[PDB]
Formats: sequence, C-alpha cells, structure tokens
Amino acid sequence: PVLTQSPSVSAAPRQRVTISVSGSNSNIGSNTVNWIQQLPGRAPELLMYDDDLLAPGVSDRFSGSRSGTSASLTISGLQSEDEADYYAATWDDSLNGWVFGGGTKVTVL
Amino acid sequence: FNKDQQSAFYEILNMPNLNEAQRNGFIQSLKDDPSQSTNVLGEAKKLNKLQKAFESLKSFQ
Repeated sequence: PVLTQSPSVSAAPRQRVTISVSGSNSNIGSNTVNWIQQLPGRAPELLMYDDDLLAPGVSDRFSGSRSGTSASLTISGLQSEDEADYYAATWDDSLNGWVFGGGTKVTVL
Repeated sequence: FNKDQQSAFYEILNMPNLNEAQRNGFIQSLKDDPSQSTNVLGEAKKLNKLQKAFESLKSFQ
C-alpha cells in the first residue's frame, strides 16, 4: 500500500482513540482523505470523506483531520460495534490514481 | 444570471462526479434562488466530493 497506517490499536469501551496515516507530498499533501470502515465479516463502507465530513448515516462519534502529509480519524465514546479495520484512501498525483493504507485494526475490549 | 449564479453555474457544469439529474437540479436551484447561489454551489461541491469518495471505495474492493 502507498499509504502507511499502524496495523493495530487495542481499546476499551467509552474511551477516545485516534489512528493516523502518513503520506507524502503528491497524495495526502495535495488531496483530501477518505476513511473506509470494514466491520468483521462485512463489506467495506465509506466512513468519512473530504478529510472531515461524515458519510451518510455515520455516527457523529467519528471525526477526521488532515495536516501536511498526515491524516487522522478519532472515535469518541468507543463501542463494541466500532471493532473494525479502518483504511485511509486518497488521490495520488504522481501515480494519477487512488492509493490506500494497509488498514488499522481497532480491537475493543 | 447575476455574478453569483454565473460562477456557481460554470463550476457545476464541470463537476465530473455529479450525474445529469443532480447537475440540472442544482442549476434549477441557482435559477430559482439567486441569493443562495453560494449555498447551492456548496451542496453541489459536497455531493461531488462524496460521489468521488464512493469511486475510491469501488477501487478499494
């Protein structure tokens, strides 16, 4: 994957968790970031787009940011239902196409 | 068109991740509601960015 995400975070209910992605000048440094959520055994779904907008029907417990070549996703009031693989996506102006992270697995205890 | 309607109209004509029903809807809204042309443009930009994001999701699978 062109983008670098940390592979896994462990957390407990009711906490905040922030996960991040590192990119470079021609992807995150130039283009807005999307977040994709894949719940265990479900198809992936759009979670967030344009850095900080919620995809339709997504919980307001999700928030996102982009600064320089990095982007972040924060989950507030963590719930068992939030255990999932979260993937970052953006356009890359050097490859002229979509690039992705390898995913961050969030486990909830 | 006034200046606001015309600038919103030109941008909306170009948006590649709107379909023609959506595009024509926003252009009718500009015509009907000239004092909210910047609001109409904002709604069209958000929809364009959301449907562009859905393309990244298709690519991902």
